[PDB]
Amino acid sequence: EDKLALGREIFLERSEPQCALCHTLADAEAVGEVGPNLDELKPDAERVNTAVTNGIGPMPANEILTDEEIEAVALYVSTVAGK
Amino acid sequence: LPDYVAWKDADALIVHSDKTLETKRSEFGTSIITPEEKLYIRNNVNTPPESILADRDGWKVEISGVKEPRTLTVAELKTLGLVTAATVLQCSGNGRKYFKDQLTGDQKMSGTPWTVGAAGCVIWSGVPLKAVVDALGGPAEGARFITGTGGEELPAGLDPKLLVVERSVPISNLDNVILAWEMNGRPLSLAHGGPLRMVVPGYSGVNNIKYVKAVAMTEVETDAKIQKTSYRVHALGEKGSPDQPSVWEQPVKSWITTPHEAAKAGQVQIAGVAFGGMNACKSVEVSVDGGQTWQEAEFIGPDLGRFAWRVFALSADLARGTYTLVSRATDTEGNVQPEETEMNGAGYGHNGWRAPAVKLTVA
Ligand code: HEC
Ligand code: MSS
Repeated sequence: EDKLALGREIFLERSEPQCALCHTLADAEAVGEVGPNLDELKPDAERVNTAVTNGIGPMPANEILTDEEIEAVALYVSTVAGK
Repeated sequence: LPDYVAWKDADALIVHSDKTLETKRSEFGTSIITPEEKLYIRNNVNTPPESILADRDGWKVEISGVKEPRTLTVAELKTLGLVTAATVLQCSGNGRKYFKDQLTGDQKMSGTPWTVGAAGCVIWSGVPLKAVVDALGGPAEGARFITGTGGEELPAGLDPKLLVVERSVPISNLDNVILAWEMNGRPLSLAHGGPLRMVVPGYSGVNNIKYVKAVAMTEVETDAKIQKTSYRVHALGEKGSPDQPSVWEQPVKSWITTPHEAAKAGQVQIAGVAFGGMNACKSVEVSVDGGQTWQEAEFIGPDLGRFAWRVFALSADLARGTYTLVSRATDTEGNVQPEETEMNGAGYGHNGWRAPAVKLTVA
């Protein structure tokens, strides 16, 4: 309920590199065209969380970001994907 | 379906994402060749626009690492030689679902949950790289790899080596490598990397560079992310690193493709596809009881070469019930599919015979 806006901040500003630069997410007015358009992927929180933790392709294994943050972004994305 | 692939067959394909389309198991057919409008799609980054197909023959290709470096156009490549080859195009991810099936407890893995449809068999046509290299004086002394670079225009604001699709394979492949401008008798499509495609026979999809804009003979592998740490075979919980094996040579594989779901009791023709990667498939066995009993299958259609798949088939006579259809391939040097493939963190190269079993209700 509250931890969403944190995910959104993580998604648009706080992340390095920013998710929005690679991803498309309608809710965030993100138009990143390199990784999957996340509205089409409509991934669950667990999928997001693992991707950002373990890394995938050009996403590296997370190192400069704590777990409360990861779960925030995992909650935000999974929720808003294809609203 | 996504626009740049609006022409493809929506019913034949699972849309995992706009970057990621898998062929349904029932759609392969029994001709070997995969209908172009059903061939799978896997793109690591953004896609170029159609405008690069406006002038196919003017598309340029910088060839360095040769005694006489030159940028060539497709027009000039067409003059230097002609080669045609049938190969299996198959992502390293094909089968990732089956690795996810084996994760216990906390163990978690990312990536497209491909089953078997990130694979097709196609006939490429174009110029061989050996011709193009010998045209330019031969390779520079001590070249050890063929390194090709994707033509995508990378979006500004990020480090190029993080996103460029640039792969290196050993120079032992020069004899087999092809810069194809044509697929299955048609000008190469945008989806499949027209107007020009490096094709490395026997190797995973990642190594077949769509819209190749440079091709270099190099003493070292490229340091691009996609080569250094991605597409590497490591243990669960490990990170990818350039000492680990990369996804190069494809291993022996097969799956059942027909019948896919239901069948009447009696004679039933069970078929699928099989290949040995770098080698021809020598033989295939099928089981209807999921491993307990094996019978030798029959090859169907012609032999399109060592890097192509064969169709095989078995005539079985079946009583009513739920069967479990599985295939097990041996290539020409005697390599057999294991029951299940050793786990790896990224989930590449799945080639187990149990995981992709088909469930057949004979009614
Ligand atoms: C450019 C460097 C990116 C950054 C910044 C972010 N993502 Fe990403 N992501 C990118 C690509 C090219 C891909 C596809 C890679 C592949 O091999 O398919 C992805 C993938 C994802 C996924 C899907 C994960 C899966 O299991 O398949 C998710 C859920 C995802 N990315 C989320 C995500 C988040 C939350 C980011 C900010 C923390 C982020 N990505 C950044 C490219 C890039
Ligand atoms: N340029 C380029 N190329 C390229 C890419 C991209 O993204 N880009 N992808 C890869 C991969 S990775 Mo995995 O290993 S598979 C694969 C392939 C696919 O193809 P299609 O789509 O045609 O099918 O391609 C290849 N190539």
